[PDB]
Amino acid sequence: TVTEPVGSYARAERPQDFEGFVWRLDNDGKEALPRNFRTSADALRAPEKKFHLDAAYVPSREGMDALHISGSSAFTPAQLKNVAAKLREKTAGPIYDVDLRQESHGYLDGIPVSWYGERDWANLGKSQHEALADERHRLHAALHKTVYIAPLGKHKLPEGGEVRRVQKVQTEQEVAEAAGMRYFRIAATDHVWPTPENIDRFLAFYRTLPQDAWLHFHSEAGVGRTTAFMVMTDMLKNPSVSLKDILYRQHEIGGFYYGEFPIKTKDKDSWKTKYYREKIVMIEQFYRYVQENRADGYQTPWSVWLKSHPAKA
Amino acid sequence: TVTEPVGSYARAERPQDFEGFVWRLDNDGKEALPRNFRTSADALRAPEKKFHLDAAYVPSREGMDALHISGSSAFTPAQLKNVAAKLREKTAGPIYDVDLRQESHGYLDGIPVSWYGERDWANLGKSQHEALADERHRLHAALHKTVYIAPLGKHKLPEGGEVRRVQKVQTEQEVAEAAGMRYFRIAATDHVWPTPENIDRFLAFYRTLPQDAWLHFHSEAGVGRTTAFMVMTDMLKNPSVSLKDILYRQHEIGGFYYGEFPIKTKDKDSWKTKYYREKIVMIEQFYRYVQENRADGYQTPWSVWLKSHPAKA
Ligand SMILES: O=P(O)(O)O[C@@H]1[C@H](O)[C@H](O)[C@@H](OP(=O)(O)O)[C@H](OP(=O)(O)O)[C@H]1O
Ligand SMILES: O=P(O)(O)O[C@@H]1[C@H](O)[C@H](O)[C@@H](OP(=O)(O)O)[C@H](OP(=O)(O)O)[C@H]1O
Ligand SMILES: [Cl-]
Repeated sequence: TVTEPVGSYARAERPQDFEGFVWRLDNDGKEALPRNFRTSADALRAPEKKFHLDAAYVPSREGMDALHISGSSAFTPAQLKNVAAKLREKTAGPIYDVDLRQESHGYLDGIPVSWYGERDWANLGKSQHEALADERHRLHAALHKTVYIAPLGKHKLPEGGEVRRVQKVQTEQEVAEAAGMRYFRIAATDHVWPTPENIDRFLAFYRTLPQDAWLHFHSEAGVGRTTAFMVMTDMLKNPSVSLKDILYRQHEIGGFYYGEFPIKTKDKDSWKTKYYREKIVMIEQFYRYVQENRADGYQTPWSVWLKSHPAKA
Repeated sequence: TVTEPVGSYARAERPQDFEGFVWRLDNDGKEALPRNFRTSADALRAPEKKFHLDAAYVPSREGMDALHISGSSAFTPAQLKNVAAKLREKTAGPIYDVDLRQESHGYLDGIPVSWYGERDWANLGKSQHEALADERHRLHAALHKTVYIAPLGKHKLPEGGEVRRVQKVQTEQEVAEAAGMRYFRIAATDHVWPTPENIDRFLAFYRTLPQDAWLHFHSEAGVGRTTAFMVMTDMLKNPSVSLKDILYRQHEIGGFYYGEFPIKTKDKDSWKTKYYREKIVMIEQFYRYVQENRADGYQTPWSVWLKSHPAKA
């Protein structure tokens, strides 16, 4: 009777309506660091107004000093070494660049770009294998070819930018390993809740980690996907902390807020409304997964548990 | 000794530096007519101040009534039908759409676009054969594909525009024949003086026209290349008219002035300067070709004559 369960709404959208049409500039490389850079060691600041939170609530910091995670937006290669260098002061563990982007991206002549389709959905519906093969094929195709690279402006369309003939092409994995970071890819679709596949892959990965591993999450802006995986990591590693505290603290170090709040979008942005609501419900559902399955050591994965414990809108 | 004779400066430029990167919007289709629409039967207007001409000068109209030519910018299909209907009111002869554009262009869902490279030079150096081959391959490749079409804005780079999955592809040949016009293509490079190859093709074409043929020339903006062939036609068919009159009258009906004038360029447009100067010289040289070959019936092709009678800087 149910075509798309809650948590899988994006499956109803049609990928053929969002195919990539331009190399989008992911970071202009002007600053020393990527945007929205934050670490779990950072001091808590006031909530953003739009979330209508209790400014005076002080969330527990239980486990934060030990969390060892960070988040950021996309970066140039120089910016990533600066990140790696900053993080290397805080740990002697391996540092992972955890790349949460389903969209095909890489570096053309050291410039960080992505193949941008409407809503950033150019790889919508593809398996991780298919997404990455596309990415590799496209990047290789750009070498010694003329390309147009532009930032998005008015109404999410190209505005200015530049044209060049590319002399070097790199994957983010190459750039990460050049900055001394290990690399882990989770192909998560922009704007929406990560898929069961996304999270099963993340959970098995998390399970292989040495104790002193530091996880640096990033996506395009370092907001939606980055925060979702920061929050999930926090819940997994610190299961005795309350839902509310996890969400308050991940927001107040510079993340998105993943609890209820009054959503009011502009008209041309109202397609986002139900995707926000979906993420809120799924955040609660993941919390529940952790509480019920951590005891036995996660004998049953998220994808399976969720099919027998469907979320409700 | 001499690497590139006058008339062939553009041959020294390197094609690989101007390769196409975007589907440019050739006309937004808001007006009923293309821009710079004019006919050889129009009233003369005041010259443009930037050319510092004698506004009191009354050029001879000898032969203009019989000249039967027109010019305009690029157009949508509906705009072309409007052009064809207006011209049909002036003549009962065959009406020609003379397409002077070297750049690859056509129509996607009826939208006039072109494959734009910097300086509009994406087909620089190609034979007319190779250029049309590029055009056919690109137009066809766009069918059922997602494309980005954009007007150029600041600094000749894409600004805004639209994204669509293309359901229909046509050549300008198709669009012209659909509007009741005969089609003739001369692949002339934007900004520069037409090659001897271009001019030879046009002269052989001119020599096969019925007496009542009406030539509608057009290029991207209907200024540079369009005026050059309107002027050439005026000289071939009205050989007894003075260089000065021709140039004055072709400007005063709405064309470019192809005589000497104080060139005032911007900085980012100083690359233009020598190409303007080249054209003024080659215009005079063509006139000389007309005068010296009007008598033996144009036995001698422009390209061979020009090689023995090279023009000087
Ligand atoms: O790429 P990430 O790190 O997942 O972050 C998202 C990304 O920057 C999107 O482009 C953005 O959409 P908009 O440009 O439409 O804001 C979205 O904001 P929103 O969904 O909160 O608007 C972010 O959450
Ligand atoms: O396509 P056509 O009819 O040959 O007309 C030319 C075309 O519009 C060029 O883009 C334009 O250069 P700009 O974009 O630099 O103006 C040039 O003007 P200019 O060479 O007089 O500047 C025109 O002559
Ligand atoms: Cl199971």
